[PDB]
Amino acid sequence: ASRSSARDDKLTALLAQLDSLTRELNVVSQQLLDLRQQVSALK
Amino acid sequence: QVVDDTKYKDYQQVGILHQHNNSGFVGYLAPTMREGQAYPANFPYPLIGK
Repeated sequence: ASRSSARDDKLTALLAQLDSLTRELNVVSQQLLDLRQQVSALK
Repeated sequence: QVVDDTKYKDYQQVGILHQHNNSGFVGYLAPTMREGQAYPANFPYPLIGK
């Protein structure tokens, strides 16, 4: 009877991960700007 | 014009319960009477002025 539900499970799996796999990036854009302020602008 | 997600160094984000601005003479979050003291604000980040 089940014929279409298998594709939706990997759809949600690579949406929750696709994002998480984006929180990793979300907090690197600020992480790299934090390290350069210091040395790039002083003295 | 509101603060973006990526730019500022020390600043990151302000919530709803984490507010500081006319939250001494105003209630909790219900229309309840006074429950707090006078303190400087945090949520509305300014660019207008000095």
